[PDB]
Amino acid sequence: TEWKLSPRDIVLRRFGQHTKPPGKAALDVGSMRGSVIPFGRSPGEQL
Amino acid sequence: VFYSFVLVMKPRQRRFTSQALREIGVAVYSNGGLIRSITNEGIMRPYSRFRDADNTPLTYARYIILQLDMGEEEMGKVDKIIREHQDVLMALKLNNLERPVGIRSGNKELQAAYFPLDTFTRLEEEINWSPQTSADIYTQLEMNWKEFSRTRWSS
Amino acid sequence: LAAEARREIHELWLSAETALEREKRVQQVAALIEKYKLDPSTPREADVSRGLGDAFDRLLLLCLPLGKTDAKGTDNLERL
Amino acid sequence: VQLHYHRFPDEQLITNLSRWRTGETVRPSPEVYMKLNYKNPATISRFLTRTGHMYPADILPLNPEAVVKLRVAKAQAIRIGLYPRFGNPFWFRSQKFRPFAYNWVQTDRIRRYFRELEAVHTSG
Amino acid sequence: AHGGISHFYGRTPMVEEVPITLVDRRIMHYVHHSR
Amino acid sequence: YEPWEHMKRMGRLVGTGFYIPPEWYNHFRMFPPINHNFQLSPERVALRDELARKSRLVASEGMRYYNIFWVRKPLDTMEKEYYELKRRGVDHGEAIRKVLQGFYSGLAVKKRVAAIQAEEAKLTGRFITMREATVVLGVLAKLHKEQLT
Amino acid sequence: LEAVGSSVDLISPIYDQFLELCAHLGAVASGFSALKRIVGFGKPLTTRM
Amino acid sequence: MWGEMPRYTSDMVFLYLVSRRRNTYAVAYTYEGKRILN
Amino acid sequence: PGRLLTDFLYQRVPLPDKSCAALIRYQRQQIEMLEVWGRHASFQCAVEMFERMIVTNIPPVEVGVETHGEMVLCAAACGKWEEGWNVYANRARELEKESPESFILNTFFFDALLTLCVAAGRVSEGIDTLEEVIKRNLRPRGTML
Amino acid sequence: MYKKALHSFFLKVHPDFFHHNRSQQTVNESSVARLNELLSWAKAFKSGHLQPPPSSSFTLTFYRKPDTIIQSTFELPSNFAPSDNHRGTVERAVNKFLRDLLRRAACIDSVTESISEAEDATAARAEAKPLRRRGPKSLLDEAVESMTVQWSLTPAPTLQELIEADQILFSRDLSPLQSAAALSTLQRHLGELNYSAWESMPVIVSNQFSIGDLTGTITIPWDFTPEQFHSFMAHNEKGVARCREVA
Amino acid sequence: INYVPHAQLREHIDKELDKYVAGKNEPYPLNFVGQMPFLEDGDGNIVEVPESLLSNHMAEHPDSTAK
Amino acid sequence: PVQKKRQEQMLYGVNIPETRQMKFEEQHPLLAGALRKLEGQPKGFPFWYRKYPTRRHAYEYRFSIPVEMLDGYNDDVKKALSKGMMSIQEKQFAQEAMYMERYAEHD
Repeated sequence: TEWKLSPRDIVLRRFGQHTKPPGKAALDVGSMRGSVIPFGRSPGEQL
Repeated sequence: VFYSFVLVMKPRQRRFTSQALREIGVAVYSNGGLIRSITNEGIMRPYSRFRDADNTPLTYARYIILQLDMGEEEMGKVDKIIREHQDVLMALKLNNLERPVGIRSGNKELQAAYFPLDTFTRLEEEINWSPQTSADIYTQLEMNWKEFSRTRWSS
Repeated sequence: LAAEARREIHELWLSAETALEREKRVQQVAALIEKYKLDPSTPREADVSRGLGDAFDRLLLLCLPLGKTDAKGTDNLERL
Repeated sequence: VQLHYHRFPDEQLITNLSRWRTGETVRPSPEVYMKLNYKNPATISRFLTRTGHMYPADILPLNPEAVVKLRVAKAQAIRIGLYPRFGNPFWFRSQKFRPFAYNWVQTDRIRRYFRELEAVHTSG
Repeated sequence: AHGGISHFYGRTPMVEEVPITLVDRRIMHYVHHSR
Repeated sequence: YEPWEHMKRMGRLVGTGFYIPPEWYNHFRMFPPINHNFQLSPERVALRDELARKSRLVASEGMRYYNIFWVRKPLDTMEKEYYELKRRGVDHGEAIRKVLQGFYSGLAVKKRVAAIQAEEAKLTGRFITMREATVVLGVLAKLHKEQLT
Repeated sequence: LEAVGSSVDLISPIYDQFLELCAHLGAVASGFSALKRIVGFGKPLTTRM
Repeated sequence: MWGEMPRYTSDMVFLYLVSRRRNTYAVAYTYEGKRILN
Repeated sequence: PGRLLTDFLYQRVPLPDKSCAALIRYQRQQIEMLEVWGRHASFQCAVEMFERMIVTNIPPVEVGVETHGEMVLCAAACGKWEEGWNVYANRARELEKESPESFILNTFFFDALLTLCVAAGRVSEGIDTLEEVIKRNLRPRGTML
Repeated sequence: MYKKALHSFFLKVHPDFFHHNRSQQTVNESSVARLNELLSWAKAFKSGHLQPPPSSSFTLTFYRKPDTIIQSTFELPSNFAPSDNHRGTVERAVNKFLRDLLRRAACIDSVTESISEAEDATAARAEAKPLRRRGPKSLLDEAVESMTVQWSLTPAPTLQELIEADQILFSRDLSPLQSAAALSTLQRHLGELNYSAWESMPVIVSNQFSIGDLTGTITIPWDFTPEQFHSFMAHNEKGVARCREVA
Repeated sequence: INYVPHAQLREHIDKELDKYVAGKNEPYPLNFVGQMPFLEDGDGNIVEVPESLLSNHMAEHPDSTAK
Repeated sequence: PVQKKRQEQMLYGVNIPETRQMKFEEQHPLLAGALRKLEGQPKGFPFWYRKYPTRRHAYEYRFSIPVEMLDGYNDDVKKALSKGMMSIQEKQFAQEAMYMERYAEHD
């Protein structure tokens, strides 16, 4: 039938597309006081 | 029915009402549409009315039912013409005919459990029953009522 | 007349089960059709077809094996 | 003649048949659902108590489909120009739904009937 | 227009046909229940 | 603060060898505390509704004979005729059509019998029916009360 | 073509030309077997076929 | 317009009683729509 | 584009012929982007914008040959020969004859006319327009040919 | 199991299908009433309360539509008694009688009647040597449920509906007190003995023992005994049927 | 469904408009809402008003001939 | 719900159960069917069902109705079921069905 699409508009994000980026998940890395060892620094905990 | 239209119009003269209806029909036919049924319900007594062409707040109007089978592109033109007509005081469009009203609100199971062909093939009267009509009348239709309705005034 | 046609169809079926000529069975089924007026033009009244029941399908299957090339032997099935 | 004047002349064939339907030894109804539309102010007034505003007490048993259909029917009726914004005209009508004594005037008729019966008996 | 059929004739929520003191008290009780 | 925790604590206290166990410790070892976890025919009805709907309308408007008595007999005979048609042939639409015909024929013949009997009795001037007799008694009683008053 | 979908209807001319090809080639078995396909499609037979 | 809606008469006078939080008003009008009294 | 024109008029800027034609061309891009059964509303928006441009005396707004050609292009994209050839081309020609040399018809206007003729299937009118271009002593375009 | 066979049998032998022969219809009505009583007291025996049978040996006669006369005799065993063993064996006896009636009606199949005979023989073998063990209904249970739900005689009209039926009449020859005596104490508890086939006959009360002077009606004197009415209707049965047919 | 053709447009609208005419008599069919419309003699002339609202109609518009 | 809508849009009678009575028909018998005197005598067995396995094979008429089914019907009904009366959803399905016909591996 017809495809009146424009790659330039798609790449330049005309009409204001939105992607909902990730938040603190990527940024957080935990405490780097020591080295990363298997099972963590305190394997298992009882509350 | 594809579309239904209820027109509340000022009770003008017979010639003027006929001319308005003729213009509506000509527009519908010229826009590649079909009219299932056009009916006049007479002059009634609405609870509240206010004319737009004459700006007279008086309670006297005539009701008309118009059933159409037209596409959206041409139905837009027809709706514009009807709404801009000076005689049409209030036009209400029923487009919820081929699909039952509020099935989605009713239940998720009923959202896709309906067959549009029944409603499309039935007329607007069967879609929205009148107070005087009844399923008793509907069953009398197939009961050979002519041969039975013979002693209806025997007493 | 429906019960009479039913028992007549039963007797015709037993006759066809007995060794009979194909032309003979064609003639018999055609005669039954014409005598009971199993015609599409028959109105709702005196329509033996609507009351035949099992006799209807029995008469339907009674004519097929004897088709041959007879025009009547084909159009009786067409009417049925 | 009749011993008592029942509510309907066909009550004998209506109520007895209705009782017999279930079989005995002696949520909206489909009809009101199909009646429920813009052109039936009586049905919407049945579920609209007093003023045009609806109430959740009837909503609780009623299906959401019925509730939305009632809402759209009321809106369409208002827009087409009936069933006004405030107050339901069929209030006492919906209140029905809650959302061997022989009269002296019949005695004369019976006596005339019996005089005509006497004349008929003499004739035959 | 305040005579005959008025602007509020269609917008009157409660109508009771006829003492009227009991009617007024009942209407006030219904309004209190609503609010 | 649990029966199992109390039992385990008492057991590991006794296991030290320097605590004389109470009797209830061994008794609850024998009987541990109770744990809370680790736990008419539809076709007949439809046919009867169909025949009732086809019969009430013809009796109310078509026939206008509200005084029909013993309506169970025509209804049951019509149902049995429907079954007879269903067994004699396919007879779905034909049986549906014959429903109203048979019911109307039965109603018509019963009404004709009643009408002719009543008319013959009235013309002869004898054989007054029970309803007429009791209506006469009631109106006579009312006239007697009026004469007294 | 049968395995894939289609909207237009050229089944009758297609099978007629196929039967003509079978006539020219001598494939009586293939011509007779195409009748089953025609029946399955529900198309009526033709004097040309 | 019909049914439970009252049917007025030309001789009947419409009295309006408007109570406020700290005031009250009483007015009357004839069927024609004229002020009988302020 | 309607809101764009409204914002320009609210800012009260003197829109010239190039600006009016640019707005109409944006509307035409929207029209040709939209589906076949969704062209009527966009064409009505285009004609409303044209009416606004015509009747807006302040700020100074001029409707020129390029704007008329763009309206003809909108009519061609929608598929309205009767609404395009007998209305907007006629208006442009009337403006040209009324104002000498102030409304000269460029090659763009006749390219729009040929586009409308091709869209509507009109062959005689297209030949006449091309012959007019040839006779007016200006070179045609490759698209026109 | 036997549902289809019983449905066919009741369709063939039901009295409501024979209107041409009123005598055949009433014979079938009496026969089905006797069959219903037989099945009822057999079910009572099965449940555990045992009463003497109304008829230890009797013949049941039915008439069949073309699409002969089906006479089957039910006999009780010689050693019949209210003992539990005879309670068990009377079920087999009535099953044998019912299957014989069905076979004479030709509704049942040879295989299923052989299965019924096998079941009866198995029960007879098992009742001698005690066994142990720790579902489909029987022929008797299928018959009783089919009779109750589908093929039942229409209920007899009550006097209350007979009042509006225009079928109860009384003339001035007798006083209203005599008419009330003829109605109240002779129809409330005495209507059970009256014949079902008689229920279609309009009833008049008058001081005469005549078979009726109006069209299609019969008259009975007031303060009659039920035994006297039974004797009178046994003396005259052809006239009432002929009058009903001609009406 | 009996559709309305292009030709039978005037000949249908006129009949629909004259559906309610006093002279024709006959039991006038009820409207879609199930009530009795004002019977019109022709060219918008109110003649018959329902008896339920006759009093209100007379009070609103005096000197009106209706029944 | 979205998958049900797509399945109904792609296939013919998935919403019809074995009993041939949808839930909506169970709850609203009057709105689902009506009484019609004319019997379905012309409508027999569909001998052309082999060429319409899914809705994408019939995007010429409304509701994906095969052309053969409109034989004993008026030109008015044909025009009412023509392409011009198709809804927006019907036209979008027609486009995607054309593309599926072009690039499909099987029915």
